[PDB]
Amino acid sequence: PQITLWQRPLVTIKIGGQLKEALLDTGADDTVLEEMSLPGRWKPKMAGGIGGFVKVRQYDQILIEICGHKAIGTVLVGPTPVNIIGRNLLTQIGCTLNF
Amino acid sequence: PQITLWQRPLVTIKIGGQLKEALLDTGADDTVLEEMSLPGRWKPKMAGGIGGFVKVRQYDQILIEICGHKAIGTVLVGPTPVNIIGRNLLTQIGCTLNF
Ligand SMILES: Cc1cccc(C)c1OCC(=O)N[C@@H](Cc1ccccc1)[C@@H](O)C[C@H](Cc1ccccc1)NC(=O)[C@H](C(C)C)N1CCCNC1=O
Repeated sequence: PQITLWQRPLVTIKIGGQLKEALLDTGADDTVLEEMSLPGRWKPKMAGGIGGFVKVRQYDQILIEICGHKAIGTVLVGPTPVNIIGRNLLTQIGCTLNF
Repeated sequence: PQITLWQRPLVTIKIGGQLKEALLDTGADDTVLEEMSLPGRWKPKMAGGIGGFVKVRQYDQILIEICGHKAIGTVLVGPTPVNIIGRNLLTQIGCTLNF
């Protein structure tokens, strides 16, 4: 789909059996999700945004379906105000910017 | 241009007679620039990211040229680690996401 930017580019994802809304985010290197129930092992990590740092859990090779396109990769889980799909996954669904 | 997302989507901007590099950022409502010399009047404001909140200065109707496309709008100025072009300007240069 082509997505214009008059509203937040929010898409429906399926991750770990659950349905969520997430922001397609070209200004995010990584993918950050709200506190959620994920299976597997992790490594403590800190994500750094505007205004400072959040402690996150890092899960590798997690399956996600973003607007019906499958991607496998790293997902961060922690106290983000909004679910963020970052460029690590955007590249996998063939996502481009166009102007 | 079409921009893939294997690297940060950094473009050259001209703002207030100066040249800078900024991130085309679909996950940003607003445009935030590092501390810089801007002319005019302002209003104190707080921008809120992943780590909490930064105090910024809000300037209205500021001309920016982003990859050679002029846009006029609100620019926020403050202690961001990266220059961010938000959807408020991205819509003016006809920027879309495509997958
Ligand atoms: C950079 C990065 C590296 C690794 C992993 C991750 C998730 C990374 O990205 C984290 C990040 O905050 N990226 C920002 C841009 C970024 C990259 C590098 C350094 C600093 C920032 C931006 O794209 C997303 C983030 C989302 C958000 C946060 C809080 C509330 C609402 C939305 N959006 C915002 O902060 C914007 C700002 C820029 C005007 N924002 C805040 C006011 C409300 N609305 C809004 O749109």
